[PDB]
Amino acid sequence: GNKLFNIAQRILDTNSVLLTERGDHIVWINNSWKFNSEEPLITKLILSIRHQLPKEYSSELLCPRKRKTVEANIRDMLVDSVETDTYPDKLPFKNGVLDLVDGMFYSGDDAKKYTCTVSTGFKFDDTKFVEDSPEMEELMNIINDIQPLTDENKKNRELYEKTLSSCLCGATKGCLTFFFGETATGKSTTKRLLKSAIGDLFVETGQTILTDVLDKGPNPFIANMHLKRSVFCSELPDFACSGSKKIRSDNIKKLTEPCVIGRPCFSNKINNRNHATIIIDTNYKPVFDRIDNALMRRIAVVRFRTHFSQPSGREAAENNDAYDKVKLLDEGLDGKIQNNRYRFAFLYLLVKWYKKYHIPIMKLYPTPEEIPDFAFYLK
Amino acid sequence: GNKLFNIAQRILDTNSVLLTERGDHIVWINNSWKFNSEEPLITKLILSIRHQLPKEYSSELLCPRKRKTVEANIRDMLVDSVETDTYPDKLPFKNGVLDLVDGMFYSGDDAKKYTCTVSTGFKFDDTKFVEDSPEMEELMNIINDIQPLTDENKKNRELYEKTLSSCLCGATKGCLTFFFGETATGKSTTKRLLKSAIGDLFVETGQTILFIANMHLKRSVFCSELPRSDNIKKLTEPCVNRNHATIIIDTNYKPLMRRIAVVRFRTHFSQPSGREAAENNDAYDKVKLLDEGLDGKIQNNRYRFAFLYLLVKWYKKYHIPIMKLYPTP
Amino acid sequence: GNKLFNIAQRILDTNSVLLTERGDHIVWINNSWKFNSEEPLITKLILSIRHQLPKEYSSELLCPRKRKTVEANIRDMLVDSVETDTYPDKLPFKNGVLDLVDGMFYSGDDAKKYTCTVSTGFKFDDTKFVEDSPEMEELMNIINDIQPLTDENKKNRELYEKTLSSCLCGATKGCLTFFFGETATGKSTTKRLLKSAIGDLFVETGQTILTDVLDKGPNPFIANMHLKRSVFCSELPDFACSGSKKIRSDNIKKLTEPCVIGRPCFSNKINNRNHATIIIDTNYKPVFDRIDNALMRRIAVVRFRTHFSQPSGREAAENNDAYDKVKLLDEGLDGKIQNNRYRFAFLYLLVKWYKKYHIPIMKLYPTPEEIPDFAFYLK
Amino acid sequence: GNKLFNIAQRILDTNSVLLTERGDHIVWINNSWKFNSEEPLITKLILSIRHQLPKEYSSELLCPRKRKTVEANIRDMLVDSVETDTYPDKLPFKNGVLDLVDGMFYSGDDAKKYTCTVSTGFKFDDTKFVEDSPEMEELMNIINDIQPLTDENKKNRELYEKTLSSCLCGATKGCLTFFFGETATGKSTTKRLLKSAIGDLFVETGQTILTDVLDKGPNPFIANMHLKRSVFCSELPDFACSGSKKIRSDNIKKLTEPCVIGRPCFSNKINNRNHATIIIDTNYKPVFDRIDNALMRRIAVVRFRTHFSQPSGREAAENNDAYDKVKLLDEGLDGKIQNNRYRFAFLYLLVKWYKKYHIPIMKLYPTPEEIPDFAFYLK
Amino acid sequence: GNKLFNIAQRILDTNSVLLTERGDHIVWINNSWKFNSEEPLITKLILSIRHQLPKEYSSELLCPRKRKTVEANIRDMLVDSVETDTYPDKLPFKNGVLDLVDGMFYSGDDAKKYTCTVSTGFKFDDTKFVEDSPEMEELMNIINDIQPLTDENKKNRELYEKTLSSCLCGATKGCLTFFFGETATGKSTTKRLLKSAIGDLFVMHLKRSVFCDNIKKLTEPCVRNHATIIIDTNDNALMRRIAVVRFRTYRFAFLYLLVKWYKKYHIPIMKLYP
Ligand SMILES: Nc1ncnc2c1ncn2[C@@H]1O[C@H](COP(=O)(O)OP(=O)(O)OP(=O)(O)O)[C@@H](O)[C@H]1O
Ligand SMILES: Nc1ncnc2c1ncn2[C@@H]1O[C@H](COP(=O)(O)OP(=O)(O)OP(=O)(O)O)[C@@H](O)[C@H]1O
Ligand SMILES: Nc1ncnc2c1ncn2[C@@H]1O[C@H](COP(=O)(O)OP(=O)(O)OP(=O)(O)O)[C@@H](O)[C@H]1O
Ligand SMILES: Nc1ncnc2c1ncn2[C@@H]1O[C@H](COP(=O)(O)OP(=O)(O)OP(=O)(O)O)[C@@H](O)[C@H]1O
Ligand SMILES: Nc1ncnc2c1ncn2[C@@H]1O[C@H](COP(=O)(O)OP(=O)(O)O)[C@@H](O)[C@H]1O
Ligand SMILES: [Mg+2]
Ligand SMILES: [Mg+2]
Ligand SMILES: [Mg+2]
Ligand SMILES: [Mg+2]
Repeated sequence: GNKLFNIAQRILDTNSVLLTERGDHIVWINNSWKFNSEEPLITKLILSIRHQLPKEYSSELLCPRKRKTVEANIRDMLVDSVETDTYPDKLPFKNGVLDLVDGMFYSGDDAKKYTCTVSTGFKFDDTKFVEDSPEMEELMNIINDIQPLTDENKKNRELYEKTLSSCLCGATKGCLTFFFGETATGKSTTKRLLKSAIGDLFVETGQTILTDVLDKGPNPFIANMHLKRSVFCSELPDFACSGSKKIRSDNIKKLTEPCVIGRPCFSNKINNRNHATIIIDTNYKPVFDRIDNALMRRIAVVRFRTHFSQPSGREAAENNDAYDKVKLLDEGLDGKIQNNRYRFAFLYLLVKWYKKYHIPIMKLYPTPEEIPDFAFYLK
Repeated sequence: GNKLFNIAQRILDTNSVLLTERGDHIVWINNSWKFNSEEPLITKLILSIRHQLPKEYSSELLCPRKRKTVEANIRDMLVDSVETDTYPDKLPFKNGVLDLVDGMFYSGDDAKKYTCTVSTGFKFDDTKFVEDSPEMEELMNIINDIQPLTDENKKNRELYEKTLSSCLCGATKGCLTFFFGETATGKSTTKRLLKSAIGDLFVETGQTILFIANMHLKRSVFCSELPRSDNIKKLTEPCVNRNHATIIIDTNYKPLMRRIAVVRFRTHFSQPSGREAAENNDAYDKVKLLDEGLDGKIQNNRYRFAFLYLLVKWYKKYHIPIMKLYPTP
Repeated sequence: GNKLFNIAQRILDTNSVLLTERGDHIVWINNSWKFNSEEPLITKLILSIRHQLPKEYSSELLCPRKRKTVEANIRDMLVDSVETDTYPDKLPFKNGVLDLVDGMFYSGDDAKKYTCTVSTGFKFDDTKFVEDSPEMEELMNIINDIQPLTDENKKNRELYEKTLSSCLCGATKGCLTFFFGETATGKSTTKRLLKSAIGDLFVETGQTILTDVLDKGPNPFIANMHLKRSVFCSELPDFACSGSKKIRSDNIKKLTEPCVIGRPCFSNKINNRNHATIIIDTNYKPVFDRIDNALMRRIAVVRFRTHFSQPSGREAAENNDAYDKVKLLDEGLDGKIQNNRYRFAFLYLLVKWYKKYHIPIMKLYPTPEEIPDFAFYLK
Repeated sequence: GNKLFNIAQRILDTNSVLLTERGDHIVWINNSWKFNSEEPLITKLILSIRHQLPKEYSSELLCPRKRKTVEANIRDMLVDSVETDTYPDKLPFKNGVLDLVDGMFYSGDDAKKYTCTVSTGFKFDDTKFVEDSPEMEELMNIINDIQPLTDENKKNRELYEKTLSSCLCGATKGCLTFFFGETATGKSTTKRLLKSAIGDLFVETGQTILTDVLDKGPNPFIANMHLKRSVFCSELPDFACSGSKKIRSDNIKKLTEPCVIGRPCFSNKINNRNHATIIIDTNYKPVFDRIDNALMRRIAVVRFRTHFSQPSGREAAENNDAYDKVKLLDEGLDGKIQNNRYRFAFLYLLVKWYKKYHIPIMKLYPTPEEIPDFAFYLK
Repeated sequence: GNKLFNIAQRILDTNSVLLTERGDHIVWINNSWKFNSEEPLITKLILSIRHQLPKEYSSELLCPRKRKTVEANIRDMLVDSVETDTYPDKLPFKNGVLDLVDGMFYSGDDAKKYTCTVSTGFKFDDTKFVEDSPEMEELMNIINDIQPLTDENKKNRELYEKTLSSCLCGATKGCLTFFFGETATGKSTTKRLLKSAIGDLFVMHLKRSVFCDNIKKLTEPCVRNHATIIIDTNDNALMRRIAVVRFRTYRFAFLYLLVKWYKKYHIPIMKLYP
């Protein structure tokens, strides 16, 4: 009858192409559900699936004139929407999906059932997600240095591990984490390690969403933070000075609900999924316009204490009261972070921490017995 | 005469395509009227209706270059506009239409008569719209926990009843409902339950209104995070876009007098650690242990059809003769 | 079986075309990776590679109707992304790549391995990169006039050399360098020499990035400093006047991060790589909103002392305390800089300085004692 | 092998089409490098060069469909970018290039070497560029009435000559000139004479470039003054009033740098070559925010003294100290300026002045002693 | 020659498509001059006029690729613009034009002559514009209740009648009218009755009634301003533009009485006293 239509029928039989409720056409090639709303990746798939059809159905796909007709057919046989990103406890890599509860790796058809559109962005090398390795040893030493495992720093350490490991599951976190710490303490190093670990599922935005009207006009910062598991926020200046705007109370509640509102540029989708762990890398005590019970149950704070300095300024940091330990700075560490030498080691550590506090359920608990004004509000 | 034109005339004979006064062409496929003013959904229909024309008129529709000629023809015959969404006592699902006065579910050609261009977005599973089911029991318990049926809170429960059941009719209401209450009282829980129930007929906007292009033919609009009297009057009018939705405001403090209704939340949910800190507070009348796993089984839509049946029974209790909302000064 | 497809397969074999994570299709023509998001530069490569295939596959390549079919076929085979600009110690010219650790010049296939998308913009002439030449002698005299090799000007000269030579490596710099100095001193001369030396890998922006929230709406100034290796910021108004806004302290923290957030116009990429050395051509001592140890470890200051003047006002400059030496102005010097007379000589000087302080590892230290308020804050 | 490709190769052999670093395909037709970055002017070339190819390659180019194939090919052989507007002592007319150092006119191939993208906009009539003509006599009378050749008005006349003549050279001038003078004195007359003389290479902007932040958002006033050789700025209001903001000094400092920073509408290029002589048609004494040494060496001023008035108000002008000689208003003069009666006469006068002060090296010197506050800052 | 050219010539012969000075291509289908410079409606007319041409010229209009050719020919054949809404005393209904000088109703080609772009929004039922109707009795009673016909309220009711009748003709009014009155009096009811009466042409270009230096910027021919401006509230150059009526205490019938009121004081000319 029509060969260019039977080809589309066969391609639709394998369920490689799907249409989501957002209007996009997610496509499954190279063991990853991919989407991009300026280029029809479907015409890629037609070529990639070419070596799966009968011989006479494959020699006709080597022509862009006959590979946009089949795309036109396929685009008119996708009438029903399919919901995506349902399973929260999955980590999607550019070549499969890893199950967190048991630490096994899926590939091919086994990874297709869990429709995870957003991926980490890098392949999952099997012979690096190991327990014993020199990189793992030095990473563990570095993490011990950043957060010492002492008795009075045990609750803080466990909260640090909980917050870091929470940036792996796609559930809607109900709390925001503050990263208060003084100069040269380890906040940015932890951020870079996390970014090299989880990859594409990690975005850092500005402080506009923290304190501004996140409703007027286009705001791509909210638009990019859709299905992103980890969100970081720098730009936390002191609010004790004149002219500095306080952190808006309603923004915290707006960022903690399971479907945030925000329109990108040249579009009208104002619904964005909220899988993000929102971490606010600050340097001073933050303040809010008003304090109420609607905020003391949404703030979690972890304190970084150990400091890294050169020997010249070593003696100037020993007497500081906000400082609990002065370690030696490593000038070459930041070089071997962007080189991704501690990528899979940190991934293994994060998975081990995840299957230690979030196995039954996931929930981040607030802890306001760490903010002075919140302490005043708590009698 | 002309095959590609007889095909278009036959497709227009079935009345599967109609032109709305808003300038958008509505499409009838999979037992639901859909529209999208950014794509020629019409070219979808011309393929689906392929199994309704004779064999010689069907093999010619497997060709995208020949499925835009007939689409152009169809677009050039739709001159007379036809009104849409005129029945207010109907609820459209992705696979049919449910009547509210009777509770009977219409599907197929019977669903085509009511031109409902909007829909909830999910298929109406038949063996879930039942009265007795464990999910219904636990949902009913949750609703009682949020709003107990005490002698003092009977009028408040009745007003909450009317307001929630009002999120089913396609007419224009004339009153704005507030959700004043303290923290951990169930406002967001009620919003999420209603999202699981009614689905797509649901939008939440910012505080600027107190965006507008999205509140067209929707049946429920909300605005949370409340930290203009003329806007209340501008919203309760039947042309803002058809204002067929009810407006609910999720606030925490105390925020024309004949257009505002307020329903209060008294129950407080807390962990055992902070239980004692809420017993002595006057803002709550009862404190119950917080359910950590309840939020998880909402996005799963475990209590979707249970709340839908509750809403239908709830509607056929106050709005059967007419629909109207009375302000509480 | 298909000539238009075999041509694309052969082109893909040579790895002349690659796809970057930024959605860009970089192209290898004339010993340089070129890219233009507004022009399918691929069709240039598709033509220029025409003298590499068999004769039957070459005469078919002289047709624009069959040269967009090959680019259509190629655009559906680039499914994976390739990371670009990873090697930090390389300098890309429009006809090759120069290795900094040895001074060797690489071209052809040896230049293809280091994927350096951004290049200087000019060819590398071999018979100019020499130590003995009149241009080199007069440039050395010029530089010794700008920064004399005295004993009190020894540390400043070394810091000046380090800062100037750092604008060759693609690493990230965590230190901002100011160019404080009085009028007619030679800041703009150094800027122009640097621009003539490195070419495209050099931009100058406004002072908004220093004192403004670079998040609100589009900000092309942040958007253009992507993979640039040197960024100058002139227009430093005196902040002692009323209504002048002080330098935003957190912008300094942002500019030293490995990746910055800023959106361009008519696009939606908020991730900009930061290879830039930020130099602030100022005329007065800068002030900030707040001073903290998180700022004093990011700032280094060089001093320009020698003054250039006409003989009419020479006596009025001898008694000034802001100049340690008065030299005779050269009217024609500003002419033979835009003529690129001192281009390869300054490039040789920069390379010679680079293989003197940045060979083991690159790092720019701060000099907090050179600022009055900073000097107050240590004690 | 392919006629449509050999035609493009032959066209590229004559170097009639070039690719600029700004992304524009400059075209060489009618002895003028023309470009327009909204319509591909190349096609005009493809037709105009039609009478230079063999006959078999000529009658074919009469079809618009063919000329899109040749243009599509030519767009694909231009990889090497070219620099433009390098020679400063050349004046480009719509039909050639005039050499300023000899007063000799070039047209044709010898005019192609100096790649000058911007032209005056009118043909150069050879039989008007003469010493003796009635128009020359009346223009000389007009100019001697505007600036009399007295002994006390000799330096001012020379500075007026130098400032006017500097609007012919393509180098970057480093000084700002004012046209201070009272009412009905001859400032707009000089502006209109200059506009009729140099034509396109002359723009007039507002005071935004002088007293405003030319960095926030789009600002076309800085995008039009790219490669323009003269920029007039009238409407300098009295700053003695309330709310009137002073002239920004850093604006002056940026207006005299080789490339100025400013973005246009619907584009992203920020750098524009500053070949402009900046003249401010002021009416009152200007004041700035802060006064320093960096502002002394960028400010020059000429004073207009002769007053033109009707005989009715002639008596009221004799006793005024702001005027040194009262002439009679010529009502018909303004009419015979927009008719370009004194176009080539003033062009010859400007060239004669150019070969009197700018032959060895072109430089604009300041006059800081002609302003009261500046004189106060002077010692 | 060309069939596709003679078709365009015939279509322009009937004067169905016209070009306006605003850059629009008004088109004539369903007995209404409907225009929209966002949707090229012209193609529809090429099909609509399809059953008016010879069959040889009509059987080639069943092709979209040969109906953008006729549209192209027509589009570059309309060189001279036309002006619209030149007859103030007309009322455009979706099925014709109602003359206001006498009250006769027109439809079709004779309705095509009046180039009115903005219609009332509803069709004109022929067997409702009658004097005797129970709904007309009810509306008359409602009007009497709102504005009693007393002697002390005769000037007030006369000015009320004139102000209401002004919102029927398309000329340029030059007097603002006030509705100063207390709550629960019937001003909003009057507005609703007026909106049901005249429909689309009551809401600000080509509109005939508006509800609410400005008093001068709202009383000049071009802002075109065809609307009587009335504000629903609770220098010598200013007194000559303000008229006040005080409030103290059924669509086609309302149109009928409006027409009768109009043909009582504005038959020679229209002008509203302050
Ligand atoms: N375990 C470690 N051992 C040695 N050096 C370390 C270790 N962890 C981090 N460092 C180094 O110590 C320095 C700490 O800088 P870091 O970016 O963590 O500070 P910060 O808290 O972000 O500072 P700022 O307040 O200025 O933002 C870096 O150079 C980092 O590479
Ligand atoms: N019937 C119930 N029984 C037990 N727990 C419940 C019940 N209803 C709700 N909860 C729990 O109580 C929690 C309180 O959150 P809730 O949705 O009431 O917040 P909210 O009113 O929006 O808060 P805020 O005022 O701080 O913005 C819910 O998240 C849910 O887990
Ligand atoms: N070594 C040198 N020998 C002679 N002349 C020099 C030398 N170095 C610079 N000059 C000249 O001295 C002047 C220095 O001014 P320059 O243009 O470099 O700006 P600057 O000193 O930063 O000015 P300002 O601070 O006032 O903006 C220029 O005219 C330059 O040509
Ligand atoms: N040499 C001359 N002889 C006679 N009349 C002249 C001569 N030069 C100029 N004029 C005339 O004198 C008048 C002066 O007008 P002009 O444009 O010079 O004023 P202006 O300085 O721009 O004005 P203002 O400062 O009042 O705004 C004009 O009518 C001009 O034509
Ligand atoms: N004369 C009347 N006839 C019928 N209904 C009336 C009359 N006067 C007032 N009403 C009723 O009063 C209600 C409110 O009147 P309203 O329009 O608010 O008065 P006002 O114009 O002073 O605001 C209306 O719904 C209307 O039905
Ligand atoms: Mg940091
Ligand atoms: Mg809430
Ligand atoms: Mg300078
Ligand atoms: Mg003037």
